[PDB]
Amino acid sequence: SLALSLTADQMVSALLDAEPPILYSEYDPTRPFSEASMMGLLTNLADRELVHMINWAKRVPGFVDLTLHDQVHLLECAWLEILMIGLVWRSMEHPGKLLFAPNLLLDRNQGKCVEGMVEIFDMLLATSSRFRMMNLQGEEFVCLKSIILLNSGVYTFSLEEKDHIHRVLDKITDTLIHLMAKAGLTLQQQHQRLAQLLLILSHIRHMSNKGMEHLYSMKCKNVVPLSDLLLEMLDAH
Amino acid sequence: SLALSLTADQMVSALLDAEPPILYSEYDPTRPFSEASMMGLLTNLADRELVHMINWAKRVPGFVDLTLHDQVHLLECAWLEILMIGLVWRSMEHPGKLLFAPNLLLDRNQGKCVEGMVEIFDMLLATSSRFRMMNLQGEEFVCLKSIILLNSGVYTFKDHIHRVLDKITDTLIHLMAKAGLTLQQQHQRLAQLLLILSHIRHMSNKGMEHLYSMKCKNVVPLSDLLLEMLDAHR
Amino acid sequence: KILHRLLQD
Amino acid sequence: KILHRLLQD
Ligand SMILES: Oc1ccc(C(c2cccc(O)c2)=C2[C@H]3CCC[C@@H]2CCC3)cc1
Ligand SMILES: Oc1ccc(C(c2cccc(O)c2)=C2[C@H]3CCC[C@@H]2CCC3)cc1
Repeated sequence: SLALSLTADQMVSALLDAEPPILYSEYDPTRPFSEASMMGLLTNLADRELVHMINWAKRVPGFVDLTLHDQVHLLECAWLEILMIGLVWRSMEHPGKLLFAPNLLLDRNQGKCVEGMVEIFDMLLATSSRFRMMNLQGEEFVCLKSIILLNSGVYTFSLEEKDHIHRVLDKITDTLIHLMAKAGLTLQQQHQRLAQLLLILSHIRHMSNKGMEHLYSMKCKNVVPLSDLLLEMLDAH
Repeated sequence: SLALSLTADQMVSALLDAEPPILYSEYDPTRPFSEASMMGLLTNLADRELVHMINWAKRVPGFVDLTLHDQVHLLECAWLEILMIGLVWRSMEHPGKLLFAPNLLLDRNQGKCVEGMVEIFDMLLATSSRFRMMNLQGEEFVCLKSIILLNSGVYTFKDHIHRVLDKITDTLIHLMAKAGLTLQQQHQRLAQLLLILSHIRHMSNKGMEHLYSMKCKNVVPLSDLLLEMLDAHR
Repeated sequence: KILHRLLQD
Repeated sequence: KILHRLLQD
């Protein structure tokens, strides 16, 4: 492989260059609110983000080597997690707001629209506030996001492929530690922060499962229609 | 508090002594099992385990310092995770099998008697096989379980809880240093252990929906305690 | 709730 | 299989 032959600094650069762009929505601040329309916007946005995520996953070291079937499974399991941690990261500098798009900020109050969505908003807001108090760095973010991609579906796999995935996961771990060592953190502070970061992934999994149930609810409901791609990602769960 | 004033050796001993006992299931009805039969044994077992878990939680350093409300919220969020990681740990030296009780060892094939339960079994068996290849030690296990207790509900509210979580992190690293693992091997294994917690969370939510589905069907009557713990996830 | 009673005893 | 397509550029 080529992932294990990478230094920590090179690992960061590869992930940092592979970052997807921040997409805009078709939001109109003349149009007031709703709940069919908001979900319509969020569905349109998430569907376009998925296309970039899929091509982003290709540029994640190690993901290329995996079987097509393995790649499909990993994305099917973690796609909402990756969307959320991206959303949370974009919203760090906007307390009480969830920057879905530069032209779509939204509020906890606007989460009351759509039954059950307000609870998920609070959890996303709490995650963003956590990232803010930890002063999460961009280099640490791209590490965590790539960890989610490889780890979320690794426990649902003749195959020495799971061993190669854990090897890459160990490399990303070394990369995270390398970064914290640069920031002047003590050896004790490196362990604590590493733990703090990975424990957040447990809550991101929780939000994803909650969000997955919410999306399945609006699917069996007569409105709003989901994209053909989202329905495939949703049926995977 | 008193948790922060503990050495990692004292922290281990405190958690190791706090361990709940391994309870037995009812010796009747005995296999083979049906849907109503198996869930009846599991509900009864889990309900009695809950009582011991609550007492175990009080013995967890730092958990006492929290308000009663916070103690309620933490247990409500993580109770199924704690049962699961307990189940997985007991089933470690029983590959392909799940040890709910010393007199209740279940196969994958037995999980099919309940609609949608066999998928949770596989995830549990995979976690057990994962613990086995890592050779998870008991001292590491009691650390992981307390972490689940304090972490799983800390974002649905707390500087104290994070300080204790750091202390357990310091404890986990200490244990690995004793085993002769290098510094690089210490961070790596720490990451591996905590990443499994993400899958445990996933299993719990999958299991939570399963129990809620059983509740709706009205067939096998959940205990009033279980109903309260279940309603907390709604 | 029952959970409180078991936490106080 | 839309996901399978996009993975195959
Ligand atoms: O960057 C994004 C973009 C969109 C989301 C979506 C989403 C995802 C798919 C369809 C949809 O309508 C909404 C959601 C977020 C998080 C929970 C799932 C849903 C509904 C509430 C907000 C999350 C992150
Ligand atoms: O140690 C234990 C004991 C019981 C469980 C229970 C359980 C939990 C509550 C009520 C119930 O009937 C079953 C469950 C496990 C895990 C998922 C929920 C259910 C059903 C399948 C097995 C898990 C671990």
